[PDB]
Amino acid sequence: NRKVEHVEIAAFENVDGLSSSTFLNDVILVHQGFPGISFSEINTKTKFFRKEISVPVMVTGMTGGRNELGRINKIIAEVAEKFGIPMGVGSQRVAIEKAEARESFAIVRKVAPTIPIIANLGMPQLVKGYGLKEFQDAIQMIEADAIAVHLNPAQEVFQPEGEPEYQIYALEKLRDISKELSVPIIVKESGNGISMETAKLLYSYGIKNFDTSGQGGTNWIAIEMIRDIRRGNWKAESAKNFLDWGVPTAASIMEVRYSVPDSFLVGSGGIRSGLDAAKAIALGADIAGMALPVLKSAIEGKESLEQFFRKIIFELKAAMMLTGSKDVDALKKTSIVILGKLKEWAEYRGINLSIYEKVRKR
Amino acid sequence: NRKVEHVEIAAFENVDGLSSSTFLNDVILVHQGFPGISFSEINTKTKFFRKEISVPVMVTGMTGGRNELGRINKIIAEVAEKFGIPMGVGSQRVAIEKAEARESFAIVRKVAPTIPIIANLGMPQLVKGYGLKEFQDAIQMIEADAIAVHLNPAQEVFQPEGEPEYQIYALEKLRDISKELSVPIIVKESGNGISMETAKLLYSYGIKNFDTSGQGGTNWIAIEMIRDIRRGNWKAESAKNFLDWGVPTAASIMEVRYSVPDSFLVGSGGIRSGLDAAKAIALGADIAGMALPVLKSAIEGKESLEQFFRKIIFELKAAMMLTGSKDVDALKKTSIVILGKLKEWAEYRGINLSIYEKVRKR
Amino acid sequence: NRKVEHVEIAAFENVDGLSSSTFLNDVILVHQGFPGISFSEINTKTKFFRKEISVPVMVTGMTGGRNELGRINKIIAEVAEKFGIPMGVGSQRVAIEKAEARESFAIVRKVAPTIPIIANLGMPQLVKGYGLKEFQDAIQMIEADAIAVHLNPAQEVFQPEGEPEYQIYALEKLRDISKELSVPIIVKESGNGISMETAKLLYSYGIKNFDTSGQGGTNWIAIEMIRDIRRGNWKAESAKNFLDWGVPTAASIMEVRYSVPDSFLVGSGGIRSGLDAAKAIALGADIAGMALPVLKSAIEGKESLEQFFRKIIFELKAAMMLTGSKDVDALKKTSIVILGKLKEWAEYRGINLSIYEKVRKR
Amino acid sequence: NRKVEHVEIAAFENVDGLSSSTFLNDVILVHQGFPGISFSEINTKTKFFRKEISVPVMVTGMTGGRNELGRINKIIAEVAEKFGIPMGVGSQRVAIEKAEARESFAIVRKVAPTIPIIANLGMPQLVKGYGLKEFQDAIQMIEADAIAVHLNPAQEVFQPEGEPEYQIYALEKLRDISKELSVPIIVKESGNGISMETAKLLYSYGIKNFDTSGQGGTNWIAIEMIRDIRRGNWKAESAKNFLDWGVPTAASIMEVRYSVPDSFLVGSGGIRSGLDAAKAIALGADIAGMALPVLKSAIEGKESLEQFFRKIIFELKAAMMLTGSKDVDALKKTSIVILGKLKEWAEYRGINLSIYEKVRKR
Ligand SMILES: C=C(CCOP(=O)(O)OP(=O)(O)O)[C@@H](CO)[C@@]12Nc3cc(C)c(C)cc3N(C[C@H](O)[C@H](O)[C@H](O)COP(=O)(O)O)C1=NC(=O)NC2=O
Ligand SMILES: C=C(CCOP(=O)(O)OP(=O)(O)O)[C@@H](CO)[C@@]12Nc3cc(C)c(C)cc3N(C[C@H](O)[C@H](O)[C@H](O)COP(=O)(O)O)C1=NC(=O)NC2=O
Ligand SMILES: C=C(CCOP(=O)(O)OP(=O)(O)O)[C@@H](CO)[C@@]12Nc3cc(C)c(C)cc3N(C[C@H](O)[C@H](O)[C@H](O)COP(=O)(O)O)C1=NC(=O)NC2=O
Ligand SMILES: C=C(CCOP(=O)(O)OP(=O)(O)O)[C@@H](CO)[C@@]12Nc3cc(C)c(C)cc3N(C[C@H](O)[C@H](O)[C@H](O)COP(=O)(O)O)C1=NC(=O)NC2=O
Ligand SMILES: [Mg+2]
Ligand SMILES: [Mg+2]
Ligand SMILES: [Mg+2]
Ligand SMILES: [Mg+2]
Repeated sequence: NRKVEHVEIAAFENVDGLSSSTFLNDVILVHQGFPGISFSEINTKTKFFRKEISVPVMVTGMTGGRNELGRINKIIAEVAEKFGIPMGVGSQRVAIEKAEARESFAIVRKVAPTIPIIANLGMPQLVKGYGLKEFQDAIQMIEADAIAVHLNPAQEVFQPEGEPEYQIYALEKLRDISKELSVPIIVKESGNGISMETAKLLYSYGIKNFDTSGQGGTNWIAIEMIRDIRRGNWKAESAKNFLDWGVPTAASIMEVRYSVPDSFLVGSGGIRSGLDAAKAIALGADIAGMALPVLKSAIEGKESLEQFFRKIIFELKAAMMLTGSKDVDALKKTSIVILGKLKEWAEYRGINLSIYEKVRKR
Repeated sequence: NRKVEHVEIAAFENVDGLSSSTFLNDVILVHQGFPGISFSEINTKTKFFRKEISVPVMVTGMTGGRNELGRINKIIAEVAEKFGIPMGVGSQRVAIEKAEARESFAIVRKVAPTIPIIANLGMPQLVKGYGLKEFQDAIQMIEADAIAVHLNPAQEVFQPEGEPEYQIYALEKLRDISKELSVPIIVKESGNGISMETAKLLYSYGIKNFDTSGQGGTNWIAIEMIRDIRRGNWKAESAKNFLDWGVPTAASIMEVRYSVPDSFLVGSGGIRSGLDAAKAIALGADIAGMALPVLKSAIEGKESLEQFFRKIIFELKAAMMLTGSKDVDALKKTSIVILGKLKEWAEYRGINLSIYEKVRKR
Repeated sequence: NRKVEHVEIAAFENVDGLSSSTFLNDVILVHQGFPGISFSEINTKTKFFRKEISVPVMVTGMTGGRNELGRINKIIAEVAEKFGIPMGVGSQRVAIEKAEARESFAIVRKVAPTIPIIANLGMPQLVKGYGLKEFQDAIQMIEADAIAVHLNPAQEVFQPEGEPEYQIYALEKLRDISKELSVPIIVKESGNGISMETAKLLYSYGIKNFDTSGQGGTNWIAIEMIRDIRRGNWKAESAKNFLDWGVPTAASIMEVRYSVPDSFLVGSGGIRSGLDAAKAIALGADIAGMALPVLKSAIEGKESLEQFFRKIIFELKAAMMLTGSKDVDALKKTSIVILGKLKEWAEYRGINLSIYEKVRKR
Repeated sequence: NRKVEHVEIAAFENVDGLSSSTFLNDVILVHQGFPGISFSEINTKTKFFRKEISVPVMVTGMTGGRNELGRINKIIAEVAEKFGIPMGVGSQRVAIEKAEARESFAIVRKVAPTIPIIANLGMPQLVKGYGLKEFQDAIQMIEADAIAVHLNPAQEVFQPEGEPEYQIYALEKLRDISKELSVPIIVKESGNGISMETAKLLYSYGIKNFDTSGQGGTNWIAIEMIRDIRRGNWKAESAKNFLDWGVPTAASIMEVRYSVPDSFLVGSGGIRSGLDAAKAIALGADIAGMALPVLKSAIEGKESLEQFFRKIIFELKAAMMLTGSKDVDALKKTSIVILGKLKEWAEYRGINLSIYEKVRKR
């Protein structure tokens, strides 16, 4: 089973940042030796649609569809609830198809009654016949506060089974569906990043909420490579040539914030510390997303995951403290330096740095 | 025999990218998380002079002149025919001189009756007396659809036997010949690349078709170095100092497309994957060329070469799919980023990046 | 005891430049093959407030607070006096609180009657009740010629005990204090550097004297990381994520000189040779500071520390000789080159290099 | 004896390029696949003051002063005469002071009656009482066609014995002397390079002929470091800190040619192949100088040195052939690329690349 195999390869093989980069090493937060605040007044609260959350971080969707997967969703959800952190579940297709797969998603809401919970379906489902009703069912199954629709064409190109399909018709349908839905749609990538062209196209169809999921964290091309190697599939060697395919997370954050200045933006793909999260937010994200390190702690257990979030939160407040940022808003506006390849990326892409400074700050 | 030794050194020694670079690591194709197409509608067909080809890739000229060499030409040709891929043969000098060497070229047309076949003579033959008749004989011997005239002065400088000769008279003669020939001439390098000054000089004599053959692939200075080492020739240590001599393929593509915007352009030299080929094309080439990796697979056998092309084609379509490029024309216009040394090369050479963008996409 | 532990970790663990950089490798002094002077006329004297000092180098504050610490202060003070070099003592808070800790500071003046001596208290003390009287007591204890107020929020974030406090009220108080004090105030960092924003805020409260204490020297985040590891404190792994936090010394010198052109500036944090000292001054510092390498020599003994200063002074004169700088003033105006990351830092931070050149030369 | 030790350290210890760089890796000669010439027509002749020389390369001054040194001067001189190559002798101070040292210089003219021979005294001699008469004696001793006056302040700073003296009076005297001398003066560095400031100051005193001697070849600071280590002298560690002190040869060539456009320029310091020599000349030098590798071959024997010059000349013609440069003039004008640190050096130093292109081409 593909869902089990995915979790096992992500958690126990070497695919985190494999031959790829976030370009976050190119972003420096300027240290403020006179912060102007004290540690105890640092306020980490922010908005997440109609709800308030305790920390500008979310867990992005990963799993569900059978009981061992549901027990990972349970650990993640009950810890996220405790910490006031939003949580996306993984793809719900399996539970649209099979009633026994429902509980492994529903459990999330039982144990996390108050945080934002975000449903999940894949864009390809929209050209294979999914419509309003499947979306409402994904949403109602966990009383979702939003639904994420994922883009994973890279993964689909290199996986043994099948071929990606991304006709514009899917966007027409998406646009129709968003007018009848009572919760917002977020469009997220899954390891390879969102460019300006893709963010503007999505915007022209009514999409305002993005999750970057850039290269440099979980490498889904590497994951499929490993599944190909395991079955002696021919594609393995081709996947290896594409290991560094994608938009780096930090470049993707800049590209979505610049091309759609009023977007609500999750910066994710390789966020591994509260310092990475602070960088993502100062660059222009509204919140930082994480998947893989949450998975690996959850598999270790509830208390491991509690420790993990304590660490992320401390690191984030440390960066806020050391930049003079009393709250999330001030963090979005703090002083940064951009160097090296990220800077060359932006310049070639016509990202005028002065208008960038202005846009990331309002 | 030099032809045999050449093939043996290229195939079995360490001379592929030896101390050299294509600069293709400096070209990035911008990933499109919503491609807007489906994998099965990707069309790879393109024009090659008066014929249509199935994939925008060619095999560039390598060998011929005796029976063991002819059997390599046979394998390559019958596989290229099967895949709808054009094929250049190696230098036909030896078959102009000796009737017995003819069959080792002619076999290409016997087993490949439909694809473009490209004949081959060296530029120095033009100052050693070759004229119209030798060109017509090269062409007729394989019913060629075109003839390539090669520039290899770097190789000639370091080889033990003789000295390069490139007087302008050769171009006058080339110019005369091209008005009496019923097929087009392509001018190609052989490892060291074509600059703007050389492309403009060639153009001023009526040459419109170029094949970059840049540094970063097969290193012909290294091949000669090794021939020198083998014979204890003094020049070996001098060849070693020139290992990184030449214009990197990526820079050569930019230089030719910029200095001659209506050229028909083969991007070649170090093309090892369908992703290299995609980059070569997006940069400004009309098609990608390959020699060495085709040689090494052909030596292994028919089925090894068939598998090799399946892999190149898949990698190419993967890059087209992940950039939203439904056909070769879309690929020539797709978004890219250029960074690092390639970017510094272009700036010092006066290649205004904005006018470059415009020129590479019409 | 924290003071003892600090000295032992700084002196005997690996924390000097740990994962951090001064960016001084990006500063090059232009060699002058015809210096225009002779070695023996080189004059290293310069002003330090109302006194004249023999060398434009100071020892910045480190220790004090018990007898073994006082014996280190004594060695450093008596050598500094012999060389005509100013000396800052470490934080005097402990001697405000406990009369027995006083002698370990006062010994500095007994043994060094003429050189400038610089008192020390931490900025957080100002929001914890310290004011005029404690400042006058720190000064009188050693008949100080100045008092340094230190910023160490990074160190405080990562240390096991407590939390940093840097409300603006501290600056209000500092500003009132400075009007009743009879010696100047210097504000220094302690390993993480001073930015333009912090220098400007400090300036707007009447502070004119700065000591950069940039990253790339003693890494106080690493020191607290090590104290955390030793106690099995959870923060250790978070400290490790921040090892390269802060403004590099060279960038901090540029930022302070640019944002406050008339400041009196100590360039410190990783000054390890007379060449680093020459670099700091040519970049815009008025004098170079050192802490750690003086400590390590002092622990070895009086004669070890004498040899250390002889080496620093020789290296500084060598750099003056090789740039044609007859005095400290000529050195501040000598030709330099700025390359690589320091150059990209300055550009992103809006430090126009031409106005920089003008400002650092006046 | 210092002369013997210097030769032994340079020839047999690791001091060539030690921790230093020429920046010539940053200069690329553009390859021309159609050279437009043939190898046998390449002409390497050029002027050297009033004489003609066969190759635009010289041996810069090294040794003399006793019989074993004289025998090295004899091998180098007789080979240079055979090849049509100018030769500078090392410092003649010892032969001004002691009549027995004379023959070890004079032998150069006996064995090389036609090529330019360049006499040698140090700049500090001019403030130590040398004047016209000592200059005429240096010149007459070998019937010199020119005299080189060397700048070696870096070497003097770090050597155990003494101190450097470069008062302006030396230039006043030099300026007087050049008006009574019947041959030209060349001012050369010796490992640390010539800047714009130094070139302009020299020029204002009537100096028109320069030899860059930049960092990246023989490292005179390292040589003195090694002499210090051997005697347990304290300066050793200080010398180690200055190993990368100086203007890289490539940068010095650009600085002298830009700041003094009509100068006659020897580009030297780390020239190790005829490709380095071609780079030096294309950058703006009129000729390339070499010292160290000539010494090492001469110590091996007459036939070793003859083979060395054959290698250098072949490499130089190869680079001329591969750039379409039929003569030394065309080479000075051929297409280049400048990248990386050399490019950043030039930009910070105000060397406008477009006016540079113009100036190096006349
Ligand atoms: C398996 C998935 C469903 C689609 O595949 P399919 O089998 O076709 O599905 P159907 O047929 O059932 O429709 C993935 C999609 O890649 C997915 N599951 C899932 C598994 C694991 C185990 C980890 C680790 C990450 C994902 N991520 C990306 C994750 O949310 C992050 O954006 C990236 O990992 C980057 O963040 P870091 O670097 O890790 O911090 C998921 N993203 C999705 O939106 N939905 C998911 O379910
Ligand atoms: C022998 C040749 C020319 C004549 O030499 P000579 O003995 O004086 O001949 P005469 O005229 O005197 O009879 C070579 C090129 O030197 C040549 N054969 C030849 C063999 C091998 C075995 C490989 C490997 C590649 C060449 N290539 C370059 C190839 O087409 C590609 O451009 C480059 O290899 C770059 O692409 P990659 O990086 O590899 O993907 C050929 N190019 C040609 O134009 N002509 C040829 O016949
Ligand atoms: C560690 C300290 C104690 C802080 O106070 P606390 O523990 O809260 O105690 P209370 O306030 O409660 O009393 C610091 C204060 O930051 C400090 N002591 C002190 C000890 C050691 C042993 C070395 C090595 C460096 C400091 N430095 C930085 C030094 O002056 C240099 O700026 C930097 O080291 C950078 O320069 P290099 O790279 O090394 O050349 C000092 N700086 C201060 O201004 N005062 C000090 O006392
Ligand atoms: C010892 C010297 C004289 C001054 O010393 P001193 O004891 O004060 O003398 P007095 O007091 O008696 O006057 C040197 C100067 O370093 C010198 N001898 C000398 C020896 C050898 C053994 C090598 C190797 C190089 C020199 N070169 C540098 C050479 O010409 C090149 O510029 C550099 O080597 C750079 O080019 P590459 O990288 O090698 O290709 C010479 N330069 C001079 O102008 N004159 C010399 O005599
Ligand atoms: Mg799928
Ligand atoms: Mg040939
Ligand atoms: Mg404290
Ligand atoms: Mg001398």
